[PDB]
Formats: sequence, structure tokens, C-alpha cells
Amino acid sequence: HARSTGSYSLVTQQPLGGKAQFGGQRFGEMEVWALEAYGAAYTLQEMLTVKSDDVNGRTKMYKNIVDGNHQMEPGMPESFNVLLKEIRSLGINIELEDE
Amino acid sequence: EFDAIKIALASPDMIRSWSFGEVKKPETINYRTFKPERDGLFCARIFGPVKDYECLCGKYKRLKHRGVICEKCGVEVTQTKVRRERMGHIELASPTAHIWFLKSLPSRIGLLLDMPLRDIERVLYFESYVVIEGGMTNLERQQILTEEQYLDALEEFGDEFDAKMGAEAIQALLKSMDLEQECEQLREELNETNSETKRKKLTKRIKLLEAFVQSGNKPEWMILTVLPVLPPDLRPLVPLDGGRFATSDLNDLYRRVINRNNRLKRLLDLAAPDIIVRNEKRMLQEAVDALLDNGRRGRAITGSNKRPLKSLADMIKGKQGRFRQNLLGKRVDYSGRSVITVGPYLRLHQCGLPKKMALELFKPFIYGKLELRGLATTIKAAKKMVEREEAVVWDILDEVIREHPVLLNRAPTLHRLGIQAFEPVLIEGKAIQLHPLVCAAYNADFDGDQMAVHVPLTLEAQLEARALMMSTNNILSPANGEPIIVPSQDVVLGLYYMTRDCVNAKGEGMVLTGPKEAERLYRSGLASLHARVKVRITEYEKDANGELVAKTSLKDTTVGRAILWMIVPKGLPYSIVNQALGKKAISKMLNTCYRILGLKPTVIFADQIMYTGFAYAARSGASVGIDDMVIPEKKHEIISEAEAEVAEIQEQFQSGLVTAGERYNKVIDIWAAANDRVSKAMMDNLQTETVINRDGQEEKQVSFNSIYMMADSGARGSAAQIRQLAGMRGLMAKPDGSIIETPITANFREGLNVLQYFISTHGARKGLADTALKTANSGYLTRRLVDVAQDLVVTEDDCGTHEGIMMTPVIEGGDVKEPLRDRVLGRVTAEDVLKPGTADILVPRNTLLHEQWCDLLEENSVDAVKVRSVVSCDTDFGVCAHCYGRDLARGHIINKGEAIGVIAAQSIGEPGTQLTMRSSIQVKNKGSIKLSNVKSVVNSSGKLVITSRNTELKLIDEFGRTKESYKVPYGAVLAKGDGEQVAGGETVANWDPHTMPVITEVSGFVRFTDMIDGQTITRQTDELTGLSSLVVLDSAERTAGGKDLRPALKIVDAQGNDVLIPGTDMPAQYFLPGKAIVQLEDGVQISSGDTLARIPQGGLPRVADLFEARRPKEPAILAEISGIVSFGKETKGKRRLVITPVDGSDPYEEMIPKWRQLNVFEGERVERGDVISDGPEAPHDILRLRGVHAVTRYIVNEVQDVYRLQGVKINDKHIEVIVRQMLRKATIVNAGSSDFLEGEQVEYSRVKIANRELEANGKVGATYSRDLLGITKASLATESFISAASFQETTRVLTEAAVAGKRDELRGLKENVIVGRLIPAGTGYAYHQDRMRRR
Amino acid sequence: ARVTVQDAVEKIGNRFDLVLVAARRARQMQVGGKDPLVPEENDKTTVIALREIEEGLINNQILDVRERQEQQEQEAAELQAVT
RNA sequence: UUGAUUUGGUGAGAGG
DNA sequence: CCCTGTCTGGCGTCCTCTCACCTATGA
DNA sequence: TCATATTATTACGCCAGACAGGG
Ligand SMILES: [Mg+2]
Ligand SMILES: [Zn+2]
Ligand SMILES: [Zn+2]
Repeated sequence: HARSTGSYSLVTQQPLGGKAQFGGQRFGEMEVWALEAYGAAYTLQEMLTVKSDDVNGRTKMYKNIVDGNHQMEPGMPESFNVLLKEIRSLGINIELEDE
Repeated sequence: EFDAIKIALASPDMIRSWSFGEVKKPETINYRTFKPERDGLFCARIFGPVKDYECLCGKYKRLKHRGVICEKCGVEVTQTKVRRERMGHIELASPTAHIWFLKSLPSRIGLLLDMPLRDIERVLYFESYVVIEGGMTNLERQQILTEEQYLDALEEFGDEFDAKMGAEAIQALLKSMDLEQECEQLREELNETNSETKRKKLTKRIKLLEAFVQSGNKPEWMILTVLPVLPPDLRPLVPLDGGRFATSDLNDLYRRVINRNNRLKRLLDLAAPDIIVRNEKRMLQEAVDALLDNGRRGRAITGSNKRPLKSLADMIKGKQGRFRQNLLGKRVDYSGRSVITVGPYLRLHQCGLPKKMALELFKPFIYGKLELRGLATTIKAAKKMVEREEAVVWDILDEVIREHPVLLNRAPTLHRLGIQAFEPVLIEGKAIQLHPLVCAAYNADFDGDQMAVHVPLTLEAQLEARALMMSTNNILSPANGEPIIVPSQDVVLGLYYMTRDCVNAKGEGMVLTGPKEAERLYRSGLASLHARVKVRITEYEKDANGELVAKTSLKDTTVGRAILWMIVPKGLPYSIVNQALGKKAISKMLNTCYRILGLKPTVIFADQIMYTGFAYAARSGASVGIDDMVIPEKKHEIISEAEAEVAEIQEQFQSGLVTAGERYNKVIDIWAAANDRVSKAMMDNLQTETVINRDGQEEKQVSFNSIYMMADSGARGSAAQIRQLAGMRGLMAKPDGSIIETPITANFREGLNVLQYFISTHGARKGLADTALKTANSGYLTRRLVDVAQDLVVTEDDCGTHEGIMMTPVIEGGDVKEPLRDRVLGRVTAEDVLKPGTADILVPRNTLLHEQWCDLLEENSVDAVKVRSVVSCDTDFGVCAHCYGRDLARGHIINKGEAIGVIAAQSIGEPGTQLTMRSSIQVKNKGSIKLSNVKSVVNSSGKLVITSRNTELKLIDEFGRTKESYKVPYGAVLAKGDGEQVAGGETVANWDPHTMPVITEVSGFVRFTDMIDGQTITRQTDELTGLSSLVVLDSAERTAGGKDLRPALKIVDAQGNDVLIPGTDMPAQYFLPGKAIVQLEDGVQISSGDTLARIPQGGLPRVADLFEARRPKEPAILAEISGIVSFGKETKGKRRLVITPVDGSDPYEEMIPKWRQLNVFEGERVERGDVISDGPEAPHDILRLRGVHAVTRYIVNEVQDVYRLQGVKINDKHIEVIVRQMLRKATIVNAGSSDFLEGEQVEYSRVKIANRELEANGKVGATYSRDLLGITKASLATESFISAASFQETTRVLTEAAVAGKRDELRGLKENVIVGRLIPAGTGYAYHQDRMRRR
Repeated sequence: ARVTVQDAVEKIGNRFDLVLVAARRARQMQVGGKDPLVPEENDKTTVIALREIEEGLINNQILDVRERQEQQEQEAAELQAVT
């Protein structure tokens, strides 16, 4: 099985799972620890922001690849803003501070 | 873009500021059409239009007026994702307190209003009343009231009196709670009391009272008044395949809260009576509490069928919340997965990758390449071209592959060598071809395994895959110094068959002018691959400074050793191939090649090793047959001699001469002896079976048996497995844990019958159950370790210290187990090591000890090295580059940046699978004696007896290093003395552990002081001997009239005056303990070394109990202060022990549980770190008593003992840094001139920078005290709540952070993996240097 | 061609700054405007960057010198075109 | 402006 | 009032694949 | 079809952490 780009889920902006659903590989927790074990800071940054979740990042990246410019414009993951709204939907005021 | 994440409470004004419209109706959707509800949960005006830039109902179907809201639609006009960020709010009719601040253990409202949880819930569920500023009545403010208590009060205090209930009353209490006022009171209460329990109970209440005043969190924000609703997009309502909507659980929760709130508003309209609106508000309280955190209240609500439905807190917490399932691990585009296979033609920087996966993973690069050439125009055309797969896109694909690495990943990645980057080579096929040597890194066999491929998209990621994660760059395991590209199984058989010899072959003893014609004689058919031969080889030894000097000579060698010499690079000597080359020898061949010639010859030489091993293993034809497993001819007579022996033992058992346990022990002993004899018979019969003549009489050699080369080469097989295929397969054990007395005398070449196979299945089912349940604890151990580490990044170059732990070789009592060169390899010395002669600067004080320095250490026989350890590093927030050590997979020091906490945590937890889950001293060598911790005396006979319990007996050799060590008890008969030379095997120690010696220092006469027969001691004349002994009783058997009497022996002179201790003016009286029996009676003159009484008496969960720092059930008790010791009160729960120091203050004591067999007498002076009883010892006692270096030596020795018992090589840096992360918190003792509190627990770097910026001023600092937290308590007690929330319980940590108003200055690895940016360790450490500089 | 980056790690001795210097250079060649300082054997911009690093003609100092030279050239171009 | 629903959740079994 | 059983909560391995099954009521 | 709103099973194993009881 292989996936470059196709459909994703509803709640989250990450790719679907499986083969019958044309989906990508779950880059799990211990693989993130293995990339932290190297100096792979940029590989991990595209591994969890551009390739997976951030919608503006992935559309800009697809257009940047097909122009011939391997460069990522990262932004913030969508599932973290989903986390902010689920935590904030309690009586909890979680924010994002100064520039 | 943004610094720290701030968490605080949500005010009702803040919740109305989040909101965009009140969600009234609970009606979800229409359900018969497609439209929602106006205005229900899924509204239009409150949130937004379903369709993008459209009024859902009807107006604006173009792009001109985005925003207009007509009365016929009551709809906003924006994007489809606008509803995902917009949230609604439910105006709760009746106030409802939060469940996270009422049941968090400890509750936030429980230790703030000074009221028990039980009483808080009673009033909260409309079952109890609470007073609130009554007035001039006889009632308190916190005191509650019941129906009867209120009824009577109602008729009594009908006027000025307030007694409400529920959240409303609670809210008022919190609202009317002067925070500041309580502070002073609490502070004054803590300074006006001495109660230990109260002190801790008051310090925990004042800590959460002053923390609330420090932030902008109000006391009335605990109760929920304006409940917030999560965005619809985040609670999606999609239908499955069919005609119904599979609705989420949160829609059930919100719809019930809104149904109940509408009912409660209608009842407060209608003025229903009291009990109706109490049940109505109570059902609303339980509905809100079920929405927020379901199931924390009594049994959780359920929709379909009996399974409870999932609430908001269950969208956060757990293995499947947002942290562990969508933020730490994500699903990933440009990724693939398939079954692996070998492909041995590869070079070790490249892997095979199928054409179909390659054309799917590289669709955008192919699109960009196709658009560059000009073959097509629009993007559609290119997608049709690769959907059709024409003849021109495969050249495009070979031009996008070429220099573009991919990340191969095996699915259980345990350490960092399980993600490696290759270059693709395209494969006709559907299976990833993976280079074989690399398999030993992935733990990948080829029995059905699968791997995932990931594509580095951007340019920095291609460079990170080539420069950090390439497979040529990972040739040493980061856990140690051992190479991980060791040749595994076929190739060592090909080498072991190639470089060997036989006593006659084709071309025996002919002479050859080079290795080239050695291979030419092997190929043409004129010699054999193993035929001993003088060749002329030219080995290049590089003895100058970087210059290779040729020396050519004639080596008496074989043909195969010359053929393998054609592949060895220049610098290695010929003697690396002159031996037989098993697996350990080829591993040290690649290791010496890496240490001498560097990286590139070692990569190309690893490939040439693998190619020549595969080729000559193919030419070998090394099969396995049924005749290869040679049965010993002596096996049947050994079994019959064992059968005669068990017959003799059972004939004694019929006549009852021997006991049953001694029978079972004798049967297990003779079957162990017969098993060892059968193994030696088959091992001789395999290791030297070949006996071939050469030009005359016969001559023997090691065998070319196939199973023996598969065992001796170390390819696959050991002694035990080849033992079970030929000799008997031992004594298998039943699942009771005890062994079975009748062994399995049949191997596998003979047939096992039925019972023997069933006993075998006992033994093997236990092993499969152990692995399949062991793997969960191994993985959870790696998780706890990488979440306690998680932060620690090499961030300096020198901390500027002179402290470091004292690396000695470790010695258990056998031969010296782990040499000093294994422990001080590549670790930077603390002070400069003196040469063992006299005062020489052998090595300087900041040199890395690589192999050349360690060889000059081994030549001089250096005792022990004071070396720098990670736990002694002075760097605030990180570890400096010298106190870590060598890079371990790079030859140099650790770079500024490389995350060492994560590689250390992986290197400790990765061998978690291989670990298991469930008289006197006899010297061995011949050397010199030395004693430490010794205070001794010469007895009458001459044997130096010892008056100290804790004496260490070292055996030092003639060179200076310490070769043996032992522990000698109090009062043992030493055959030798101090500084003496002995012989190998001579007994040097003797004692009796069943009889605790009460030996003396001086001589004289014996008097019975406080020894009265009848109450103190008893008369027990011996039965079978007649020589009686006055038996000393204990303090429990005698009655209360004489229980105060302490029996003792004090030595006098010939007159009767007390003979004093030499050095003091005190007599030497020995107080006899309980259960003693007097050996030497009254009037008998004594000497030293003679007793005065007879006193009769682990694998992987050990690694968990060392890092998590549990206490053992019966710890060894110690002394918190030095000085004289005494006893106390007679058995009220415990038996007291009072320690009065010589110069220090007296009042320390401890109540010992009296079930322990003590070690100390009444006239004994103790010390800190000195034992009082025996058994295991808790690490907190080591930390608060001996020192920090003592507890780090304790953990690294007690866990390298597990990792060495199971045989795993791990360097000690990893355990020292997880020990650093254990003892990172501290507690204050004297607050000093700072802003801390008395017994406040604060982290160590904070208090050290505080009193280091105050001590640089005039003010003297604060004196701390370090504390050792276990790894899950230490990773949950962090100054970064996302780090402590991605890990275990999120409810406790988020309420603690919310009511404290905590802020997360990100500054670690997992905060930046959550929030989606660069890691502040690796390549991103320059980015975080830049961002930290530009503030 | 490329198998190991070991000489490039020798000449920029940090092993984490090699990625950043070669990424800055390979972005100067990819989008980029610039042409390489080394003959190209149909290698990509990654391997051409690292291959420039190995022969000791690109490091961080040379790239900052070239960008100051381009900033001065743009300054002189703006001044000599306007005034 | 040129198209669409599983993830959700349970249970059972399997691979490494 | 300092030990103490006793009770309550909170953990318990990653990755993947196949299949089936999904609230009652009701004038 | 369109609002009404929650009951008759037990069978893990530590391991911390808080709580009423009593010498
Ligand atoms: Mg396997
Ligand atoms: Zn409209
Ligand atoms: Zn340091």
C-alpha cells in the first residue's frame, strides 16, 4: 500500500487509516521518539505538520512541490486546535500568549 | 509567533466572550430532510452556514455580499471550517460545580473550604444544607445542617438566618472567602503549631490558597454557570452507509443537559414545590457532571446498549485521547507499507522499493517533473498520464528517485536504529528489498514482517535523511560501543567455512606468490578452500603519523585466509584473518577497522564481507542432515548408571533410611551430573570427531560436521540447543516452579514419547506466556523512561566543575567481573589521574579517555578513575558536553544539541524484552591481603578477629589494582592478617552465622550483671549432652514485674574492679539481647575471640522497582545521626531506639518494628550511612544519608546487575542520566533570605539559580535538600503541564495547572511535538538559540 | 555520487550544522538563481551541496560573505539606478 | 468553478 | 496521638489486516 | 411521526494515597 494524497477524516485533519480506505501510515509515538533521538527536527516537523495535519501547510506544500520548490510553510496542527477547543469546552481557559 | 501556553479558570464573562450564541433547544436536526434546527444545538445564527458563503435557507449564491443576515434565514455568511472554531454556551438554570475541582483527589474545593469530600457531595446532591453567614445564632460557617437540623432551626432562628444547599450555597461560600485573610491565618497557624500531621495538612492548604491569589483565578469560577459547548465540527454528525445518522456521544450529553435545563426553567416559571425543583436541579447537576467527566460519579450513563458513552474528559485522557492518539502520533501522507524480503545485491546505503509504491509515493514530484519538461500542460493531464502509466513516466521516476532518501521503519520501533534512511533502487515486484546486515538493527527477520516507507518532502528533511539517518551513518549502536552492522548468520558460516583448515587437502603445503593466485588455484580446481599453504602477503601497517608502511612477508596460512585477505583494507594487519573467524572475531574485525581506518573503508568493507560470506556459503553447500547429530555411544550406559543410582536411592526409601527432601535432592543431583556427562560425551563426539590421516598415521582436528560449524561459528545455535538435539534434554520443570525428578532422557533425534513431550509443553507454554505478557511491561517501561527524560538536551560545553563519580571495576566476590576499561571508556576525567607510582600527571584533568588513553591506563594498572558523571553536572536546564562523555556511535564528544535523554531512555528500555520476568570465604587467586573498615583485635590463639561488622576484605594483587573483595561479619576467625601474602585456594576467613559472637576486647573474669534465673534468664539443662547453659529470655516472654531487667556481662579483673576499654574510662559491658543462650558461665576467665552468648536466628520488575523507586517490604533501617545508641519503651506498637551524638544534639530517635534481627548493641556508636538491621535498602535513605553519588552508584550497580545477569551491554551514561531525572526535585530546609517557604518542594535548578543570583550579592543563600522522586511521580511533577499531561492522568494535572494558573514556557521536546514546531534538540537547536537570543 | 558525508562532517565539525549549511546552499541552487561551484554528475541539489562542502569551499562564513556581497550589489544597483 | 463518506464505537479472529 | 487495616483510584505494548453490528416508543 | 428521557451482576494485581480506629 502507498499514499501520496487522497481523503482524511472529519473530526481531525489527519489522513484515514487502512487499505480499504486509501490511507497513510500511522507515524506513532515511538517513531517520534526515534526521530527525537537523532537530530531530525525538520523531518519530524514535516512529519507531524505538513504531511499530516496542517491544512494550509499541506496545500502550500503540494503547490510548492509541483512548482519545484521543496520548502514547507509549517503553521500549527489542526488537531492541537481541536485539543484547545475540547479543553476550552470545559471550564478551562487555555490560551496562546505574546508574540 | 507565540511563546508560552497559559491555562487558567474560565470566568462567565470569559465564556460569554468565547461564545457566538446561546444554544437553547436540544433538537439536533430535522432528520427527515437534511436541514438542522433553528435554533437548536446545531444552529445557523449562533454558529455559521453549513455551505461555504451561502445562506443555507436562501440568498447570496455568488461572491458579493458576504455577511448579510436576513430574517428569513437567521444565518451568518462565512467558510465551511468556521463552525469548527466557533463554540456555543448553555445558560444553566441551576448552578453546577465542576467535577474536576470537586473530585480530583485531592479535590480543589475540598482543601480550600476546609470541608470533607463526603460532606461536600451530600450538600451538592441536595441531601444536606449548608450555613452561610447566619448571624447572631449558635452555628458555624462550615458546619452543615440536615433536615432535622434545619427544621428546628427554621422555627428557632426564623429571622436573620441563611442556610442554602447545592452549588449555589457552595458558590457563595467560595465567593465570600477572603483569600488574603486566610493566608495570614494559615501562616500564623503553621508557625504556632508543632503537630507534624497538622503541619503538612496546613502547608498543603496554604499552598493552594496563596497560589490562587498570585493568579487571576477567582473562587467563584469553580462552579459552572455558563456551560460551554464544543463546536459541531468537533462533534460531527455523519451518517454511515445507509439512511440513519450515527450520532456522537457528546450530542447525547449536550442534548440531555439542554432538555433538563429547559425543564428547570419551566418549573421555576411555574413555581413548583421544593422537592420537585431539588430533584430537577439535582438531575441537572448530575447531567453536567456526566457531560464533563462521565463515570467519575456513580455508575456511568449509557445509550447503546450497556456500554457507557464517551464524554469530553474521555476525549482528552487515556490511550485514545488527543495527546497519545492525534498529537504525539499522527497518520501521515506520502507513506507506504509492504512485506519485506532480502535482496542481497544491495549496498548498505540503499534498499529496494517497488515500482508501484514508487509511482504512488512520488506523485507530486513526477507531476512537477512532467510540467517542467513540457510534455503536458495542466495538472489534470499529468494525473491522466500517471493514471494510465505511459512509457515516459518511468524515466521521470528514475529521475526523481536518484538522490532522494526514504525512511524505512519497522513497526515496533524500540530504539533509534529502527528508523533508517536509504536510497531507493526500483524493484519489479511488490516487496521491499532490505539489505541483510541492516536487519540486525531492525530486529527484522523475514518470516512475514512488514515495514513502512516515509518520504522526506522538504529539502532540510532530505539532508537530515542523508546526513543523520542514513544507514551508513548508523554502524554503532548508541547504547554502547558495539557495532550494529555485525554480520548475522549466513555470512559468518561462509567465513567460518572459508577461513579454516584441514590436515590434508588438495595443495597441502605448496607455496604461493600472492593472494591473487590463491583465488586462481581455488577457482581452477587445483587446491582446496582450506589447505594450509605458505603465501606471500603484503600487509600495510601505518606505524608513522598517517603514513602507510608496506611490509611483505610469507605467512603460513591457508588458501581461504589469503582469499579473504584480498578484501581486507590496507591498514589492518594480517592476524585479523589468520584465525578461524567465528562471530565474535568478525565483530571485532569490523570494530578494529572502524577504530583505525574510519567510516568509509568500514562501510565498503562491511559490504565486501557480506558479499564474500554469501558467495562462499553458497559454494560451501553446508546442509543439515539426520546423520549430523551424532548420538554418543556412551549415552545409554550413562542412563543405565543413573537408573541404578535412582534404584539405590528408592531402595533406601522403601527402608526409610533417608528423608524425602534429601531423596528429591539426591535424584536432582544425579540427573544433573548425568546430564553434564552426556553433554560432555556428545561434545567430544562432535568437536573432534573427524580423524583423517595426512601422509601416514592418523591425526585429529576440529570437525567439519554441519551442526558443529553452525554452533562453533556462532551463526545459529549454542551449547544448549546442540545439546538438546544430541544429548538428553535435561530436567524440565512443571509450572509449580519446582523441578520434575524424572528427566527427559530422549533427545530430538530419538523420539520423544508422550509424557516427555507433555512435560516439554509445560516448559514451553510458560515461555510463550512470559514473552507475550512481558512485552507490555517492556513497552510501558520505555514510555515512562522517555517521558521522564523528554527535556534533557546537551546545552553547554563545560559546566566548570571538579566533581564526578569514582569509577572502580565492579567485583561481586568471584573473579573481577567488569573491568575498568568497560566503565571509563570515553568518559571525561574529573581531576587528573595520578600514575600509580608517585604523584605523576599521567593523564590531564579534562581529557576524553578513548582507546589509546585506556590502553595507557591498562599498562600502568590504574586503580580507579575519578570521572565526570551526568548527575554531577552543574548546568541549569541540560547537561554540559564534558559531563556526558563520548558520543557512542560517534567517536568524538557529544555535540552541542544531541538529545541524550531520549537515546538513553530508549537504550535502557529497549533490552526489556530480553530480560526475564518470572559458610565462610574461599579465595580463588593468589595475592596480597588488605582490610578496610576494620577495627580488630588479636585473640589468644593468634587469629585476628574483628570488632567491626562492616569490614571489607580486599585481595590486592602485586601490581596495585583491586582484584577481589568480600564482606566479613562482626567477630570472624581470620586465618590471615593485614598486608599479608597468601596462596591460591587457602581459606582466609571463618565464622558461624547461626551464633552471633559477643567476643570481647580485653580479658578478666565474668560476672552476671542483671542475670537472675527465674525472671531474666531460665534454666534449660541440655538433654543429650549434660553441659547445661543458662538460656537468656527475651523481653516478651517474661512478665511485667521483671521485664525492666536487662541481662548483661561485664568483664572485671582478678579482684573485681571493672577492666576499662583501652582508650576510654568506660567499662566493657555487653548487654545480652533476646533469644540468646549463655555459652561461657560464671567465673570463667575469657579472652578475645571467644563468644559470650549463642544467638540463633529479580529481572524486569527489579528494573521497574529501581527506576520507579518503590520501597521493599522490609527495608534495612539506618541511623540519621552518629553517636551512642540505646533502647526505649517496651512494646507499644514498636520498640524504641534513641541515638545521642557525642557532640551533636540528642533528640533524634526511631521506633523500630521489633520483628527484625538487629545488628547493633547498646554500647555501639553508629554513623550516618551505617546499617542497623539488614535486608534491602531504599534509595531515599541512601540519598538523605550517604550522598547523591552514593545513590547513583547504587542504581547503576543494581540495574547493571540485572542487565549483566541476562547479558546485555549498556553503558552507564544512560542510567546516570535517568538517575539525574529522578532526583531533580528538592525540598527546602532553611528558607534563608529568598522568597520560598519552609517545607516547600521546589525544583533544584530554580532554587540554585535563585540563591546563585542572591549569593553573588551580599545575601547568603538558601540551603536545600535533594529528594528522589520515582519516574512517574517525577515526570508528573514538572514545571510544564503539557509534558505532564501527554503522560499519565490528565485530569489531576489539568486541574492542578488550572487552579494554579500555570504557564508553559515550552522549552522541551514534547511541548514542541504537541504544538507543532521544531524540536529544541537536534537541528532545531540553532533555531532555538536564535529565538532565545532575539528576545 | 554520495554514500557517506564524513568529510563534510569533518570540515563543519558539528554534524547538526552540516544540514543547515547544506540546506541554505541547496535552497540557493533549487529556486534559487545561483549555479554550483562544482561540476555536477547529474546529482541533485542535496548531493551537490554536500559535495561543495567536502572540498572546503562552502561553509557558514562563505555564505554570509556572499550574501553581504549581494546586499552590497543590490545597494549599489539601487543607488546607481536611481541616483 | 470539474466528484464523494469511513473514521466514530463495539465484538470476534489473525500477523510481526 | 502515631501505627494501621481498609478502601478508593489509577496504571497496565506498539504497528497492521479481515469480518459483522448498530434505541424503543405510538396515539 | 415527533417529542419522552434512563433499570434486573460478580471471576486482576499491584501500588500509592487518603481515612477512621485504637494503645
Ligand atoms: Mg519474525
Ligand atoms: Zn440569507
Ligand atoms: Zn557538567
